[PDB]
Amino acid sequence: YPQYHYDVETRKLDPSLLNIQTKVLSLLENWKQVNPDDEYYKIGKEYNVEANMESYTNREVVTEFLSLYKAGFIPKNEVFSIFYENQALEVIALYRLFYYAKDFETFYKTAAFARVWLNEGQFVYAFYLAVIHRADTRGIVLPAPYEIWPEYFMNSDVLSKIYRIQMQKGLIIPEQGPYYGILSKDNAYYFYANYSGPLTYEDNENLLSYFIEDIGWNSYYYYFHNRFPFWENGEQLIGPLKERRGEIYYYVYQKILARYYLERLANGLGEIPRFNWLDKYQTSYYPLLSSYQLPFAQRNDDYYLASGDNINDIQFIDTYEKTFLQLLQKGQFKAYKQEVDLYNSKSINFVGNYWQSNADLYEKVPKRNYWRSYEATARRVLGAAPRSSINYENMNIPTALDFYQTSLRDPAFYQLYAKILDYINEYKEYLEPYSQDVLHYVGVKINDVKVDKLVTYFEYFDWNATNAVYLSEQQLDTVSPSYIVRQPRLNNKPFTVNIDIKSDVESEVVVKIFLGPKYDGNGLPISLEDNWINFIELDWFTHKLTSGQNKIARKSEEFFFFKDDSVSLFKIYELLSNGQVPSYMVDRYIYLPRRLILPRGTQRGFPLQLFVVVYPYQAPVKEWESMRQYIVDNKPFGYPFDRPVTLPYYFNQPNMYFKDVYVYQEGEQYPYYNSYWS
Amino acid sequence: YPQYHYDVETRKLDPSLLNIQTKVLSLLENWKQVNPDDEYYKIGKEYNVEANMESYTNREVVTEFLSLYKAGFIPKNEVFSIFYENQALEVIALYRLFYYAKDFETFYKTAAFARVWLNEGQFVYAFYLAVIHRADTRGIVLPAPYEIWPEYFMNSDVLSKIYRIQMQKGLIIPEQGPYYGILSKDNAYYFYANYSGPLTYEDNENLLSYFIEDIGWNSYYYYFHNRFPFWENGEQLIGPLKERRGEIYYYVYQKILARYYLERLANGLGEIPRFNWLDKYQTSYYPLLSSYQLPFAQRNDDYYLASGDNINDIQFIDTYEKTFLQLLQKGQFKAYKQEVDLYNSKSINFVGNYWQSNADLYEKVPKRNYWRSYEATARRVLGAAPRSSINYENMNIPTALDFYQTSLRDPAFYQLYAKILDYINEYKEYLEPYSQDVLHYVGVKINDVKVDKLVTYFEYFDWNATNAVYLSEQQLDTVSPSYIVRQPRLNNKPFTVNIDIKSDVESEVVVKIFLGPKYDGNGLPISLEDNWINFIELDWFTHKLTSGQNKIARKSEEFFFFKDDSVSLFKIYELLSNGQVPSYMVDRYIYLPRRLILPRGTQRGFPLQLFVVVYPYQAPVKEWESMRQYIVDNKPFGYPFDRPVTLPYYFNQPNMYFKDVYVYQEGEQYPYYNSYWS
Amino acid sequence: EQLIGPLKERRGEIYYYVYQKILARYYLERLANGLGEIPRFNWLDKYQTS
Amino acid sequence: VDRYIYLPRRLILPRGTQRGFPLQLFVVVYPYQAPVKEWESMRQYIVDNKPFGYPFDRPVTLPYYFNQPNMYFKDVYVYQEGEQYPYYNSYW
Amino acid sequence: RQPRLNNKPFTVNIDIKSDVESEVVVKIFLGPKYDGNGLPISLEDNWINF
Amino acid sequence: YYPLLSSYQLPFAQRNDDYYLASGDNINDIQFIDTYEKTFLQLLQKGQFKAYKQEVDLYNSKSINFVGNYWQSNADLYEKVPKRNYWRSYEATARRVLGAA
Ligand SMILES: *[C@@H]1O[C@H](CO)[C@@H](O[C@@H]2O[C@H](CO)[C@@H](O[C@@H]3O[C@H](CO[C@H]4O[C@H](CO)[C@@H](O)[C@H](O)[C@@H]4O)[C@@H](O)[C@H](O[C@H]4O[C@H](CO)[C@@H](O)[C@H](O)[C@@H]4O[C@H]4O[C@H](CO)[C@@H](O)[C@H](O)[C@@H]4O)[C@@H]3O)[C@H](O)[C@H]2NC(C)=O)[C@H](O)[C@H]1NC(C)=O
Ligand SMILES: *[C@@H]1O[C@H](CO)[C@@H](O[C@@H]2O[C@H](CO)[C@@H](O[C@@H]3O[C@H](CO[C@H]4O[C@H](CO)[C@@H](O)[C@H](O)[C@@H]4O)[C@@H](O)[C@H](O[C@H]4O[C@H](CO)[C@@H](O)[C@H](O)[C@@H]4O)[C@@H]3O)[C@H](O)[C@H]2NC(C)=O)[C@H](O)[C@H]1NC(C)=O
Ligand SMILES: *[C@@H]1O[C@H](CO)[C@@H](O[C@@H]2O[C@H](CO)[C@@H](O[C@@H]3O[C@H](CO[C@H]4O[C@H](CO)[C@@H](O)[C@H](O)[C@@H]4O)[C@@H](O)[C@H](O[C@H]4O[C@H](CO)[C@@H](O)[C@H](O)[C@@H]4O)[C@@H]3O)[C@H](O)[C@H]2NC(C)=O)[C@H](O)[C@H]1NC(C)=O
Ligand SMILES: *[C@@H]1O[C@H](CO)[C@@H](O[C@@H]2O[C@H](CO)[C@@H](O[C@@H]3O[C@H](CO)[C@@H](O)[C@H](O)[C@@H]3O)[C@H](O)[C@H]2NC(C)=O)[C@H](O)[C@H]1NC(C)=O
Ligand SMILES: [Cl-]
Ligand SMILES: [Cl-]
Ligand SMILES: [Cl-]
Ligand SMILES: [Cl-]
Ligand SMILES: [Cl-]
Ligand SMILES: [Cl-]
Ligand SMILES: [Cl-]
Ligand SMILES: [Cl-]
Ligand SMILES: [Cu+2]
Ligand SMILES: [Cu+2]
Ligand SMILES: [Cu+2]
Ligand SMILES: [Mg+2]
Ligand SMILES: [Mg+2]
Repeated sequence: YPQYHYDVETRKLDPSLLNIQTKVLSLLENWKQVNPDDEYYKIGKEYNVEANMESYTNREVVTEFLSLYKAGFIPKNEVFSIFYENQALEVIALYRLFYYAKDFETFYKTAAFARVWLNEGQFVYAFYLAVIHRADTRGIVLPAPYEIWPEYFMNSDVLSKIYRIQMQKGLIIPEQGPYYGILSKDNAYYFYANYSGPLTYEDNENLLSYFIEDIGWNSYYYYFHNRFPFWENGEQLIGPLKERRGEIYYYVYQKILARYYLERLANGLGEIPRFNWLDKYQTSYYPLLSSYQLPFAQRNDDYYLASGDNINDIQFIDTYEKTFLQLLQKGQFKAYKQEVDLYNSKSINFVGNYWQSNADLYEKVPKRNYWRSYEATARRVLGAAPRSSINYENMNIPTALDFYQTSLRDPAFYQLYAKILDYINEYKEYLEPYSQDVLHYVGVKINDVKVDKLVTYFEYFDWNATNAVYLSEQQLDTVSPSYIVRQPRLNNKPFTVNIDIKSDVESEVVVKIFLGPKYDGNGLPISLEDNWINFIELDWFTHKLTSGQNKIARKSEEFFFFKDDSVSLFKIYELLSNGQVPSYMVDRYIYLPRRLILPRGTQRGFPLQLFVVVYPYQAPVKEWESMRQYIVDNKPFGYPFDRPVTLPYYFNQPNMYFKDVYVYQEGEQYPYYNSYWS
Repeated sequence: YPQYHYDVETRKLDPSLLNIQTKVLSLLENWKQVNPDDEYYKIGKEYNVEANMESYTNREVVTEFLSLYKAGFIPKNEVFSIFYENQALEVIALYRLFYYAKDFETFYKTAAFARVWLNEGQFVYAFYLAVIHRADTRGIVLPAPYEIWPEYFMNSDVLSKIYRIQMQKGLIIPEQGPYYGILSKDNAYYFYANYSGPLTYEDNENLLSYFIEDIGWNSYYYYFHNRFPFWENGEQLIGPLKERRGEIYYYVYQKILARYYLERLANGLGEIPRFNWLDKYQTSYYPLLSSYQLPFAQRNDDYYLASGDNINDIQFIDTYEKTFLQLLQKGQFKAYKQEVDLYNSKSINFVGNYWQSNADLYEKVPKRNYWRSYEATARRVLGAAPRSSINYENMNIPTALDFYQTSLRDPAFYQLYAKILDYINEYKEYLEPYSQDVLHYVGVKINDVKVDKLVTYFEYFDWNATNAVYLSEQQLDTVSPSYIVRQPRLNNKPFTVNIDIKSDVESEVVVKIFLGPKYDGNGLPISLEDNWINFIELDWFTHKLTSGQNKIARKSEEFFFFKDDSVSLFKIYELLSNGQVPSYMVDRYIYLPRRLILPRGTQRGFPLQLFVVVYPYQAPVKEWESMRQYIVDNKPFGYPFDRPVTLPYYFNQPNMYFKDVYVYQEGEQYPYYNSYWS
Repeated sequence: EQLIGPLKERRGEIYYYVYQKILARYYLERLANGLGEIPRFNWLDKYQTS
Repeated sequence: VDRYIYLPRRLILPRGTQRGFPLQLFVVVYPYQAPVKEWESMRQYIVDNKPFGYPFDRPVTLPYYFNQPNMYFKDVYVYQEGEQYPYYNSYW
Repeated sequence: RQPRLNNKPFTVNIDIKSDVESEVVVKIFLGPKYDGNGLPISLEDNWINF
Repeated sequence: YYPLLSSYQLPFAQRNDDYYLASGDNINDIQFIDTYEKTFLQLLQKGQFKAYKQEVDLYNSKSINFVGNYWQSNADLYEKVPKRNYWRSYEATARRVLGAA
C-alpha cells in the first residue's frame, strides 16, 4: 500500500481567536489525566461555580447544575455514556453550564473545574460539544474525534501494543519491532493496524470491515450527533431551520444506510436484513473494543432479544411502532398537541422528531419527568449487555451502541435504522409524486454525461493515538512520545463529471449529481420505483447556462457533500503558528470524507448509476440566509428523490440523465496485506 | 476486614538443589518478556537442538520436535491454550523435549532456547510442567499459579489499574491513590480487588464469587491438571498407581463439585443445574477477564448451543454419552481392546479414563492420527466463542474454559462435570454395597464427637502480580516495582475434632473425617442414600487404640486433605537464602487450601454433618517411601462413600458417628466493603 | 359510591396501595429465604413458574 | 368488626435467622393537618389528608432530599427462635 | 392445628427535639436492605419496597 | 390430559397442552430413552448378534421373544447375565416422562 500525501486546504484564522484556539486545545490534551503542574489545574481546583452564579446568562441552568452536583456526580475512572440516564442528566447539566457561561474566561474556568473535579469522559464529551456550539468559539478547529477518543477507533490488539510500549518506555529489542508491525522514529512509534476479521463479524460481513470501522465514517456519525443532540430544542440547534430537523434526521440516516448498502453490494452481501423483535437475532457481533476498564459486550449468534427481563423494553418498542402505524391510518391528527397533516411533505419534521424522541417532539406539552426513547430502548435490547447492567446505575458493560463513536461498527445499527426508515418510507407514500411539469425544465437538454475512470484503492493513513495512553509525570511536564496508528483506508482517484447541455436561453440553474446502485443482491436491475431511496446525493451547485451548447466540468474534489480528511493534531499546531486553520475541519466537518465517495471496486467493475438533474434556480428565503453555504436553494433535501417515484417515465426528462458507471479497484484487493513480509 | 499473616510451614531444601532452584526461578521471572542482557539470552539464542540430538534420551522426541519446528511454531504475542489443537501439538512436543533432556544443563539450555525463540505462553506452560515431572528438579518450589499468570486470576478493572500505574511510572497525584483503592509503600503498589458482581454472574450466583474466583480454588485445579495431564501415559505419571488414574479423576471432580455445592447451599442457590445439549442454555457468563490482546468470550443468557456450525461437535458429544449408556447395558464388554467388568469396582479406572479421553484409554489400540475429546468438545460448545474462532488455526477468542487457570470461574464448568459424574454415578449402581460385616469394627465404639466452634471470616490476602506488567529495560536490568493485589479471602478459625472411642483391644486403626450437607435447596434433610456423593473427605490417618477409653484430639491444621496457603515469591526468595522451602507447596500442592474447608457461615448458622469412621488398619504395600503420606491404606479413595449406600441402617455402626455442626460467620458477611470511605 | 362513598375518588389509590403492600411483603419473605426478586415474564414465551 | 381489613400482626416481620436478617426501619415526622370535613366519617381509617403511602407514594429521584432532620433510617435485624422450619410436627 | 409465623412484641422508641409545641403525624415503614444479589438497595430503587 | 382421578389423598397429575418433555431435569431420562431406541435400530442393522449374552437371529421368527423382552426390560432379558444392581426400564422411564408429574 502507498502512503497518503495531500496538500491541505487552509485559510487564515481571525487573530482575535488565536488565544481561544490555544486554550481549547490545551484543555483537550491528555484529558484522561490531570497534571497538577498545568495551568488549568490551579484555576479549576479553586473555581467555585456557586460563587460565580452571575457569570452565567441563565440562572436556572446554574441552579439545576448545583442541585445535581450536591447529590454527587459519577466518580472519575468510570465508563461514561450519554445512554446511561443518571450520567446523561449530569452531563447535560454540565454542557448547559458550559454553554451559558457569559464569556470565554468564564467558560474556560468552568471547563477547568470540570476537568479537575469530574469524570473524564463526561468532561471531554461536554467540552467538545460546547466548543461546537458556543458563539465565541465558532471558527476554531477541534481535533478529529478519533484523535480525542482513539480507544474507540481501533481494536484491542492494536491498543495492547501501544500500552505495552508505554509500559516499557520503548521496545526492549528494537530490531524486533518491524516483525510485529511496530516502527520507531524520533520519539514516535508507528503501529500498523488491521480491521476486524471473521472473529468479530459473521456471514462474511468481515469483508467490509475496512468500511464500517473506518475512522472517518465513524467520525461522521459522531459529528452529526454533536451537531444535533436529541436533548436540545431545535431553536438552539438550527434556528430558522428548526422546522427541518426531522427532515435532516431522515436525510442523514437514509444516506448512511444507502452508502452502507453500496458497500454490501460491492462485497456480495446483498440487502440489509429485516428482523422480528420476538425471534432469535441472527446477526452476531464480537467487538475487539474495550473501554480500558471493561470489555465491550458481545452478542452471540441467535441471541434472544425478548427475555422476561427485557419485556418492558420490548413492549415499549412494539407500542411505539404500533402507534406510528395507527398515525398512518389516521392521516391527519393531533399528537403531543401538534397538528400533523401527513399529506403535506412538511410533516417529515414531526415524523423525524417522533422516531428520534427528541426535545422538539415534546415541546408543546408540559415538561415531563416521564420519558422513554425508542432508539435508546432499541439500542439497549440489541446491545446484549447483561440485564443487571441496566438495573444498577453504577455498573455497566459498555456496548458499541452506547457510543456515537462506535455505533456504525455494529451491523445491528444498520438493521435498527433500516427498520425505522422502513416506517418513514411508508409515511412517504402519503406524498404526492412530483408532476412532469414540476420535473421538466423546458429549453434545457442534457445531451451527454462523461465520467473519468472510477478507481478505488487502499492506502496507509497515519493518525495520532497518544490520547489513549497514560503518560508519566516526567512526560506530562515535558513533551510526550507519539503513538501513531498506521491503517489502510479506502480512497478514490480524483475524477471529473462532464455534463454536456444545450440550452435555448441563458439561465441560472441548479445542478445535482446523485450516485446509486444498479443491481440488487440477486443480480437484478433495480427499477426507479424501488431505487429512489438508494440514491446518494453527491453534489449541489448553481451554474449559469448560455444559449447554445454548454459544458460543465465538475470535479469530485468540489462535490458539495464531501470534505477533505481531517488533519492531525501536529498539523493543527503547525498551521496555528502561521495563523491558519484547516478550512474543511472548521466549516464543513459535517460532510462525508471524500475518500468514501465510491464503494471499493470489484473485479467485475462494480456497476453504479450516476443521476444528473438540472432545474431552475430560486434563491433560499431571506430567513435562511444566515446559513447559505449549507443550503444552495429552497428545495427539499434530497430533491427530487425525497418522495416516491411511482411512474418512472416521469423521470425521462431532457434535463435529467442516468449514466451507467463502473468502479475499479487498483492494487491489492484486501486491506490486510500489511505484514513485514508484505 | 483484617489483614492476613500466617507462619508458613518450612523444611530444608536439599543442598544439591539450590543451584537448580535458583535457575528455575530466574527463568520464570517476567516470562512475558525477553531481556537480552540476561544470562539465558545468549545461551538460548545460540543453542541448536539438532546439534544436541544425542543429549536427549529419546531420539523420536527430538525428531518429532524438529518436524513441527520446521513447519513453524506459533508466533510470540499470541494467545496460547492447550485446547487449540495445533498449539497443543507444539507445546506437548516442546514438553517432551524438556522432559527427555538427559541432565539439568541440557534441560536449562533447551528452556533458554524456548524462552528466546518461542511463544511466551507455550514456554511457561511447558517449563512449569517439566519442573513438576522431571526427577532432577522434583523437590524444589515453584511460584503459585496466580503469581505466574496473574492476568488469569483477577478482573480487568484491577488489571487496568496496574497497567496504568506501570504506564505512568507511579501515581501522578499519590495522595489520590487510596480513593481509587491504591496504596503505595517503598516502590510497591497495593491494589484492592473485588470479586465479580451481578454483571458477570446471573441468578444471584454473584453471591459466591468470592469462592469460585478464589485464587487457591482455581490454583488447585491448575495443579491437578499439571500433575495428571490428560495427554500423558499413566506409567510416566503415577507408576504403580496407574490402574487408579480413573479413580483419581472421579475423586477429584466429585470433591470439586461437592465443595461448590456446599457454597451454593450456604448462599441459598440450591442444587447444580442439569441441562439439555439441544435446548437454550440458561446460565449466562460475562467474564471481566482478558488475555491482554483480546477479551474473553461472553455467553449471553439462553445461548443456543446446537447451531448448524456446531453440529459435528454436538453429534460427537451425544454419541459419547449414548455409547456410555450402552456400555452400562452391556455390563461386561471389550472397549478399545480393554476387557471391562463393571461389576468390579476396579473398572472405575476405565470409566474415569473414558470420560477424560486420556492417553490410557487408547494405550491398547494402535497409535491414532484420529482423536476427539469429549471434554474439549464440550468446553468449546459451552464457551460461546464465535464459530470462526474454531475454524481458523491462527485466530481465537479465548474463553474461561480454554485455561485450567480460569475454568472454575464459569458456572458451566460445574454443570459440565455434574453431567459426567451423573453418568459415572449410574455406573456406580453396578457395585455391591458394603455389608454390615465389612463396615462394623467389632470391639470398637465411638462414644462421642465434639467440635470447637466453626467460624468463617474474610481477611485481606496479598499476592504478587508483577509478572502481569511489561517492564522497561531499566527495570529489567536493575529491579522492578512490585504490583501487589490485596484481596479479601474466605478463611476459618482453627478448630479441633475430639473423638471419644471405647476399644476392647489394643489395635492400630484408620480414622477418617468427612464433611457434608444436611439440607438440600428445598430445606429438606438429605437422606444418606442421596447424600453419600455429597460428603467431602477431610482427614485420613492411623492411630493406636489402647484398651478402654481413648480420646483423639485432631486439629484442622493436621487434616490430610488440606494444605497451607501458597507463599508469595518474595517469601520464597527469603526462605531460599536460609535454605528453606514451603513444605506444603513442594509436597502437598495437590490438596485443597485449608482456608476453604468450611463454606461461608450464614446468619442462620449453616447446618452441616460431620461423619467420623474408625476401621481396622491394613498396611498398604508401600510402593515407595513417599506413598504413605499420600496413600494411608489399601481402601478405595473416598471409602466408605465410594459407592452407593442402598440401606442406611448398614451405616448405624458403633465405629461410625454422625454429628450435626453449624458454621458461624464473624465480621462482615460480604467481601466488597473495602472502599476508602468504609 | 356504594363502596366508599366520599372516598370514591381514592379508589384507584387504594388499589395501588394494597397490591404494592402485598407484593412488597411477599418480596421481604423471598429475600428472607434467598429467593431474590419477583420474576418478570413475556406473555408469548414459556412460563417458567410451575 | 372494625379492622378486619388490616394485615395480621403476626406477619409484620419476615421469618428471621438466628444471627439476624437485615432490614431498614424508616421513621418520619411531619405536621398534622386534619382530614377536611368531606371525609370526617372514616377518620379511624385515615389519619391525615396525605396520599396513602406518603412520603413513598411517588419516585424518590434525589435521596439527599430525604436527609431531613425529621426523618430517620435505622438498620434492624430479625432473629429467629426455635425451629427454623415449620414441618417438624411429627409424633416422633 | 397448623404452625404459623409470629413475632415477639416489640416497642419503637423515637427521640425528637422540637423547637415549638405542635401536633404532628408519625409514620413507621419497614423495608429491605439488600437485594437478592447481596447488594444494598439504594433509596431511588427501594422506595416501592417500603 | 386432565384426569378427574385421584388417589383420595392426592390428585392425579395433569398434563397441559404442548408439554415440553425434554427439560434439564428430565435429560438423563430422555437420554436413556433415546439410547434404548438407537440400540434397537443398531440391532436391526446387525441382524445376527449377541445381546445380554443371548444369541439372537432376527431372520428367525422365534426372535420375537428376545425382541418383546427387550422392549419390556423384563427379567428374562437379563437372565443370562449376573444379577445386577443397575437397572433402568424403557417403559417406566417413558411413563415418567409422559406423566408430567
Ligand atoms: C494483518 O492481517 C494479516 C493477515 O492475517 C497479517 O499477515 C500475516 O502476517 C504474518 C506475520 O505476523 C505473516 O507470517 C509470516 O510469513 C512469512 C512469509 O511466509 C510466506 O512465505 C513462506 C515461504 O517463504 C511460506 O512458508 C508461508 O506459508 C508464506 O507463504 C513467514 O516466513 C514467517 O514465518 C516465520 O515466523 C513464524 C512465526 O510468526 C514461524 O512460524 C516460522 O517458522 C518463521 O520463523 C522464522 O522466522 C522467525 C522470525 O520471524 C524466526 O524466529 C525462526 O527461527 C524462523 O527463522 C511468518 O509466518 C503472514 O504471512 C501474513 N499473512 C498474510 C496472508 O499475509 C498481518 O500480519 C496483520 N497485520 C497486523 C498489523 O496485524
Ligand atoms: C501526537 O499528539 C501529541 C499530543 O497533542 C502531540 O504533542 C504535542 O505537540 C505540540 C506541538 O508540537 C506540543 O506543544 C508544544 O509544547 C511545548 C511544551 O513543552 C514544555 O516543555 C518545554 C521544555 O521542558 C518548556 O520549555 C515548555 O514551556 C513546556 O512547558 C510548548 O513550549 C510549545 O510552544 C509552542 O507553542 C506556543 C503557543 O502556540 C508558541 O508561543 C511557542 O513559541 C511554540 O511555538 C508547544 O505548545 C504539545 O506539548 C505536545 N503534547 C504532548 C502531550 O506531548 C504530538 O506532536 C503528536 N505527534 C504526531 C507525530 O503527530
Ligand atoms: C468493591 O465494591 C464496593 C461496592 O460496590 C465498593 O464500595 C463503594 O465504593 C465507593 C467509592 O468508589 C463508595 O462511594 C462513596 O460513598 C460515600 C458514602 O456514600 C453514602 O453516603 C453519602 C452521604 O450521606 C450519600 O451521598 C451516598 O449516596 C451514600 O449513601 C460518599 O461520601 C462518596 O461520595 C464522594 O465521592 C464522590 C466521587 O467518588 C463524589 O461525587 C461525591 O460528591 C463525594 O465527594 C462515595 O460515593 C461506596 O459507598 C461504596 N459502596 C459500598 C461500600 O457499599 C468498593 O470501592 C469496591 N472496591 C474496589 C477495590 O473496587
Ligand atoms: C514481586 O515479584 C517481583 C518479581 O518476581 C519481586 O522482585 C524480585 O525480587 C528478588 C528478591 O529481591 C530479586 O532478586 C534480586 O536481584 C537483584 C538484582 O539482580 C540482586 O541484587 C539480589 O541479590 C537478588 O538476586 C529479583 O531481581 C526481583 N525481580 C524483579 C523483576 O524485580 C518482588 O520482590 C516481589 N514483591 C513482593 C512484595 O513480593
Ligand atoms: Cl485564560
Ligand atoms: Cl519488545
Ligand atoms: Cl534449532
Ligand atoms: Cl494517578
Ligand atoms: Cl489512578
Ligand atoms: Cl488422592
Ligand atoms: Cl459391539
Ligand atoms: Cl490423546
Ligand atoms: Cu447469524
Ligand atoms: Cu439465565
Ligand atoms: Cu421452572
Ligand atoms: Mg447500569
Ligand atoms: Mg482458532
